[PDB]
Amino acid sequence: PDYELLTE
Amino acid sequence: FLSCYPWFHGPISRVRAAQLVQLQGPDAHGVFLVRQSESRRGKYVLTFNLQGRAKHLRLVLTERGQCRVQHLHFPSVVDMLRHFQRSPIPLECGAACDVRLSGYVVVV
Ligand SMILES: [Cl-]
Repeated sequence: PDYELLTE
Repeated sequence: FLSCYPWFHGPISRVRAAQLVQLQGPDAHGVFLVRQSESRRGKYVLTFNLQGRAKHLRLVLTERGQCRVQHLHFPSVVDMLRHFQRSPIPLECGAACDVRLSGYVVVV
């Protein structure tokens, strides 16, 4: 499925 | 290890976790739980309510108990949670998706 990405 | 915390639900499914944090609608913005990953064993997930929708953030727990979320390192899962109670989770959608962790779903 899909997991969140953080701004880096 | 994590079974002493009330917000840890162990091996619950992604769908069950989503429904738990979505049950109270957008009023529960920021409500969260932590679970074992369902699609990558050994890993963990922070599942949280964002404007009524469930979101899922992968967590890595080292053998020493420390917690990594992508580029961010914390001494413990508890420290990660307290950090995101005080500062917004830096998601890609920026200010339109502002969220700080608030309450948690208590495990049954
Ligand atoms: Cl650290």
